[PDB]
Amino acid sequence: HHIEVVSKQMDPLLPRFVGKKARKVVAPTENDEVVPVLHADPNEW
Amino acid sequence: LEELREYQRRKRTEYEGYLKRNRLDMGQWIRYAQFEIEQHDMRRARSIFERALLVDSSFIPLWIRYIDAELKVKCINHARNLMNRAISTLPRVDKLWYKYLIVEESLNNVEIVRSLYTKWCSLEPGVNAWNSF
Amino acid sequence: TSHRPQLEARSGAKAAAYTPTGIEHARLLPGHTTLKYRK
Amino acid sequence: KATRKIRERMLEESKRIAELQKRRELKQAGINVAIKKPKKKYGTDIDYNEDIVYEQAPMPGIYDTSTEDRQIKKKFEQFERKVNRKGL
Amino acid sequence: MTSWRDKSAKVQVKESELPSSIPAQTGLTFNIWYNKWSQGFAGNTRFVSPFALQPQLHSGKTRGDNDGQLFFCLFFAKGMCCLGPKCEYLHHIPDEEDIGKLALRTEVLDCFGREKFADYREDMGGIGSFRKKNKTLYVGGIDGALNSKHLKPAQIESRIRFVFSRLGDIDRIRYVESKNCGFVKFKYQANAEFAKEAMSNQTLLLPSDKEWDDRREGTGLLVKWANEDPDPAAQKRLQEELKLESLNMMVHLINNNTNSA
Amino acid sequence: QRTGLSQIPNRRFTLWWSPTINRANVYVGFLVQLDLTGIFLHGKIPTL
Amino acid sequence: DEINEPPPNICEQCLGDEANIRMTKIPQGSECKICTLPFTLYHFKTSKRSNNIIKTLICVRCATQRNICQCCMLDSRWHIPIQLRDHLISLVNEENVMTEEAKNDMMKRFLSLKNVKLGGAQITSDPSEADNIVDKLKNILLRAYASVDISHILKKLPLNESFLKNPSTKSFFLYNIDASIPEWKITDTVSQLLGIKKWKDGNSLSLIVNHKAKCGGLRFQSSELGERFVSKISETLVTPKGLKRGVLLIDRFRIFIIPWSSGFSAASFGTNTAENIKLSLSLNKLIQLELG
Amino acid sequence: QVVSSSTDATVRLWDVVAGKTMKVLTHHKRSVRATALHPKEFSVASACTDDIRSWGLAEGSLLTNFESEKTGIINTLSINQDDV
Amino acid sequence: LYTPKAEMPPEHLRKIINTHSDMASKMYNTDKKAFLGALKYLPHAILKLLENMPHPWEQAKEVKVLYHTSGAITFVNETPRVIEPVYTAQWSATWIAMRREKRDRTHFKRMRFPPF
Amino acid sequence: LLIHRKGLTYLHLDYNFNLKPTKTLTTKERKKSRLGNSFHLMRELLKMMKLIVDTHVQFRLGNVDAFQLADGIHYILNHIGQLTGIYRYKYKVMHQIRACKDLKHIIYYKFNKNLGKGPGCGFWQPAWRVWLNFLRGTIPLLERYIGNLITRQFEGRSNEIVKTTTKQRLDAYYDLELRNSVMDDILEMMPESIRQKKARTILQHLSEAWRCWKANIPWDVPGMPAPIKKIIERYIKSKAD
Ligand SMILES: O=P(O)(O)O[C@H]1[C@H](OP(=O)(O)O)[C@@H](OP(=O)(O)O)[C@H](OP(=O)(O)O)[C@@H](OP(=O)(O)O)[C@H]1OP(=O)(O)O
Ligand SMILES: [Zn+2]
Ligand SMILES: [Zn+2]
Ligand SMILES: [Zn+2]
Repeated sequence: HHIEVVSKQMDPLLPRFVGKKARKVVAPTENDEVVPVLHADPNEW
Repeated sequence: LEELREYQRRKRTEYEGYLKRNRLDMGQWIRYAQFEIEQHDMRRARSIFERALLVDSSFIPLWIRYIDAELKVKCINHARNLMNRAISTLPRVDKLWYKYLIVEESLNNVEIVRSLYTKWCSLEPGVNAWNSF
Repeated sequence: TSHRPQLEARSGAKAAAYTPTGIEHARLLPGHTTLKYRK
Repeated sequence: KATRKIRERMLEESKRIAELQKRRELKQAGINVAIKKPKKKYGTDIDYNEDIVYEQAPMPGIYDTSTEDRQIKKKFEQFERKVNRKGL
Repeated sequence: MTSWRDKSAKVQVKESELPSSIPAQTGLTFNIWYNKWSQGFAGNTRFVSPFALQPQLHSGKTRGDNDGQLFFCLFFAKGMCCLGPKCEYLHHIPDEEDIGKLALRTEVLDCFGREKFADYREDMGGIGSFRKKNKTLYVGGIDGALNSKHLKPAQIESRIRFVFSRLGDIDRIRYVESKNCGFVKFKYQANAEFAKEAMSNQTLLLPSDKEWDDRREGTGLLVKWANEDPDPAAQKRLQEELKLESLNMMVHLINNNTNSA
Repeated sequence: QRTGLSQIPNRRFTLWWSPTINRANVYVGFLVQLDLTGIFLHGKIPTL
Repeated sequence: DEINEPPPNICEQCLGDEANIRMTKIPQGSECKICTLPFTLYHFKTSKRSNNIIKTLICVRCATQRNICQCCMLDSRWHIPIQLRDHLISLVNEENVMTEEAKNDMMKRFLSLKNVKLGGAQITSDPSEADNIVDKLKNILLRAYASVDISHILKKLPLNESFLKNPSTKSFFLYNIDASIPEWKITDTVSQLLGIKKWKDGNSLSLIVNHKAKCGGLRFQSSELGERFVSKISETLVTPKGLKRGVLLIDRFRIFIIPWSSGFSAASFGTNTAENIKLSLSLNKLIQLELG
Repeated sequence: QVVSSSTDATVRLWDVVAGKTMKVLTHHKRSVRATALHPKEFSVASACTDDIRSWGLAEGSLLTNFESEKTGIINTLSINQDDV
Repeated sequence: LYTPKAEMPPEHLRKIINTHSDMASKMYNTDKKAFLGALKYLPHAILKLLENMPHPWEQAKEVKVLYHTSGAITFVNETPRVIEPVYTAQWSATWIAMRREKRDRTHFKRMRFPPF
Repeated sequence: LLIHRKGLTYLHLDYNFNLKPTKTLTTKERKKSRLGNSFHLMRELLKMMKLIVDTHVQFRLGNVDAFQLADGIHYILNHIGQLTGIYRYKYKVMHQIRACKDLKHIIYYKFNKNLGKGPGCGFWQPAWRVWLNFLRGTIPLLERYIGNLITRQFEGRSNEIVKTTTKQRLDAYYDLELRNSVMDDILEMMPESIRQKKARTILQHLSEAWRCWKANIPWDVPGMPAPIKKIIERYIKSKAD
């Protein structure tokens, strides 16, 4: 078709970012793979 | 069944309430993993072993018991392509190379150890490893 | 036995905002806005 | 502190056993009443029975299996079927 | 048609007859943010509706018909709408013509235009789910609806059958005496959604039923969603209708590949 | 009960000089009335 | 900066026929119906003068993992529900594949951030992979209670009457209706065979089917429609030492007709459900008697 | 833009505009206490206990291992203009 | 472009404020959040009201205002601008009118506070 | 609407902007209904305004005459300490209350030359300016404070609050830094033994070596390795310094 993207102008008295609220989010492990690690005395210590 | 179902519900709150405050204590990760193995649930048990490799991935008694979880139930390719991660993580560790050899010895295919020792001698280990070859 | 601090990022990935909630602190108000360059 | 929490544990252990003997006896009269939810304290509380807790899938290995998985669900469906009758 | 297409929709309730937005009296002081009564104990604050839907009398053409509105007036379903022919929503029962226009939108919305939710609810209340197409309406509160007089369970079944019959294609009805529960399945999702709003908090008793003067004191008949059917005959019948509707779209999913080539 | 100091001497002193301590003084916009009495309190004074 | 960079997911059916459509972007609009996190929301109207505004309900991350439209919640390739798309793929493959949903409010919050995928979407996203299964669909299309007594009920049933083709009443009796066949399909064919379309708004006919007693009861209005119904019933069975019955012909299922002339009132078929199961077994013997 | 060393025995190199790690140097066996950049050569040195290694910053590439055996815990590192 | 603001009837602002006396309908839920957003700007509206107060020689003052269309807040949109020799003559004329009245009246009664 | 959204319907707000309890409160309700200064400073400010506005309403109703209107406006502005409780919430406004009292002393003596005593001086222009200038500084502060309170109502209070090193938590924070710094230096001298079990034992010797320095007793552990002994001694001397 086509898409024209327009930002709407907000009421300055309304709570801006009506989705915004303090929340805790536990985040998963990132997608990139694992790097290789590449590396008598017990009676003393 | 609810004699067992609320049993399984109650135990999972007790171990994960503890691991919440102690991400460390690798002994509790293994014990809580072994509980889910005995429930005949390998989907949940593999999750706990993957979640525990995130906390430490150099504690190789965690690695070995996750191979033992896979071979006792005789799921073989999950323990095979695991080793594409395990020794590509820690190439210097002796026991991770030895265990993936001797398990292949009991599965009797010596075409596979013909390519394992190929890399493991290109890697220049040292005297105790060259002599077993 | 404290045994471990809190890693900062577990706060930083929280989805309040990139910013805090929208609290305006008195010490984060503008001041000393012109940097000084040496010759 | 330590003695109180052991005594308060065995009190809490009694409240289940008194409850679970009610349902074993209510099964005898036929009326099946389920176990309730232990109501959520804060807003974002978890039920660890209902889902996998923090489901981390293992890896995308080159050694595609797609054969053992069948046996795993066959064993698990065999297990809870034995729980459904023999009661462990 | 005879009821709907020729007429214009009438006004069920005048605006001066509309009920007060303030609820009755639950506690000591009225909270003006949440619009509730505070400081005390609530007293089982449900109540029956003073009004109801009259399908043949109240249907007619609306301004939503001339504009091309998809959705139905929820206050028409309740029997409360005060606009009449001015209202921007449809005042008639959903039918196979309009439901064909509720095809792309009905997956996530209901027939009134309200979004559906992922989880159902702990008590299977108001709106539906966008995971499961549930065409069966639970009926409860039948003791409260009949105003605590006695009837035989065969006669209760018929009194449920009649008032639900007008609201759309009724698949099946099976009143249970062991659990006083009505399981009313329709042909369409959109007629179950319409009937759930329309008969919620109503009275079953008829004007000749000797308690028509006193029926407002009740609680009405609860209308929630119905759970999965535990008897194994319908579960195999569920498996049957799953398979045959699958093959119907096995035909069309190789026709749009045939169009693709 | 062994170490803490008794309240009863402060209350004794304060009650004695209470028409001067709780005097009407200057108007501050309102006055607080003690419940179930008609005693007005002309400051926030806990010992009184 | 991960919020605003990925693009939206709208199918061509939601978006319409219009050339160029203006949309509204709100960077912290509603929260996702699936993941319950704030996300950027989009408004559009298909035409410039529509009554209805279309709104993205789920975020782009939850839509990518299911390969679905953000509004339809239908498939991006096949435009079918997820409750169906797994079941069709479960037929082509001998494995069973589903889309699991997280109940816990934080675990569903955890679930949306992983970038793998789940369910049938791993098939339906790839063009080459999805074509092989639609190909295999064609090959499948090539493959093509005794103790309770019910006596007082059974006397009211007019077990022994004919299509005498007289006016009689509006009221008829139906049986051999099996656990199948919703009441609308009966009342459609009766309206289709009598010829009247839109039977329900006219309120010409009334049906009671009990579905546990396996028998059904029919009422008409304006009795001249009633004999016209009998005038359209072609199939008969002249029972050998009995009275004839007209037969309704739904697909593969047979429903036999007697004029009532005194039957009505719910209790007619059975008071409780077990009393209907006993009447099911009573008629199952009598239908076997009727055919052989 | 930013080089960092921590007690998890790794040295990380950072892409700051993408906010992510360009390279992870994993060769040190214990906690890496000290770093110093060369003033001329565009390289970083890092020290672990008994282990001092130098690195080129263009690639995650080991330049030299040092004769730092038996030297103990290293607290600080300093590079001079004259390659000291 | 830029056309300036439409000057609206003063009855339009009255009707909106008389409507928002009793907000029990659900139609008022977004406007209630606008009353809490207006609370940050209330000491600014107080300053505009109090600097534009009538002086004792004028009976009534008409002021330009700016109001939110939900009637949450009204700002007085003017500045009290004076000619300084005229203004000093205005107050000093008021000064002498006030000194004659205190001499001339036998008993001056003072207003009661608060007035209501 | 703010008082009701909190749930505080036992708190009554009258039309002269007094906040009145209606009831005896529980301990739980008393903790819940404490309002900040930003609420109460906003309320006292509405109360001064409602006061002045209603003085103009009485004249426009015809209850008072023009001379009484000027005397009442001039009375409010010199008695804001007596009429509102604005100083309870931001006490620096006593500068403004004392400057209006100073201006009233110099104005009353010009106005009442060869006149008597009693009301009737409505020259309110100097004290009006004092309150207009006070507003100038109160706008930015209340804009920030009311903005913070209102943001907490719709979005919540963040869970990422980092508390600073103040004088009441200084000894606790010194503890955690010395405890982490001692475990670092000892775990880097150990070859490859263990990290979890020995660690609690090591910090018990540190706390014990500090009780010995304070008691002036020598700290000798007979089978302790010499490099673990020199790290604990170095860090005990640093704490003692
Ligand atoms: O305390 P006093 O020596 O009797 O002085 C009073 C007092 O003024 P200050 O206390 O502010 O100096 C009165 O003020 P309040 O007692 O009401 O605070 C004031 O009366 P108003 O301010 O109410 O007008 C009155 O002045 P007057 O009697 O002219 O009204 C004035 O007496 P002096 O004019 O002798 O100072
Ligand atoms: Zn309407
Ligand atoms: Zn989402
Ligand atoms: Zn779509």
